Amino acid sequence: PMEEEEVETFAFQAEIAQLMSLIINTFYSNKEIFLRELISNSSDALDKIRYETLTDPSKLDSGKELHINLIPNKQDRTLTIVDTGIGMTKADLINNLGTIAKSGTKAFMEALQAGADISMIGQFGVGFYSAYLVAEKVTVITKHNDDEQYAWESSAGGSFTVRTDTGEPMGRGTKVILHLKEDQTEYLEERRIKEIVKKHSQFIGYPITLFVE
Ligand SMILES: COc1cc(O)c(C(=O)N2Cc3ccccc3C2)cc1C(C)C
Repeated sequence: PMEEEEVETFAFQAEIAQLMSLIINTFYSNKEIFLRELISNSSDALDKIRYETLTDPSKLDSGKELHINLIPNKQDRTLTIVDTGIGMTKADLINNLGTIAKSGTKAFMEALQAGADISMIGQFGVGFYSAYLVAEKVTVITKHNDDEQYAWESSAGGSFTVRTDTGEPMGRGTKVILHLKEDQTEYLEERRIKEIVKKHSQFIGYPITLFVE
């Protein structure tokens, strides 16, 4: 048979759609904090599975290794983050990545117009959107125990898609692929990735491996 795959198209909650616009169509220095934000979500999802793990070891039969991979590809112009954390069910994605309103959205947008540092993004509960400071498209692949694997993808423009993922399986965790803008290729550079990591991510308690082409 010719392949047939299922897709669902969603609208970003109105206010999150505003934030994303602000984020993309405005200039901010200190963009490197996007990598700090990624690594912290990865680290939080890793905490989660490890906590569940204390009580139910079979929770790890989908993966015993707790770590975070970094993978820049200049050919594709992608920076990919990979962790072996808790993962996301379908609901988690939909409710966490765009559909549902965030308490922090209105305040953060205001704080930015008042001249606040883009770096505050995380504090206001919307740090995942820091990805659009450097990326024109973002793909999120995730696998949670007792559920299937999903792909979530957006180029912003107020919309996003979700689909049961047929691609390469990950046992468990989330993978985030950032398709960098052209002015932001500096984040595909090994030297700059190590510099950002060593500066902003030294509190992280899981090994970070950087794969270098
Ligand atoms: C790198 O971006 C991510 C990495 C992730 O592992 C995760 C993730 O799967 N989780 C689950 C979880 C559970 C408790 C607390 C936080 C989180 C985030 C998410 C992202 C971003 C796409 C938000």
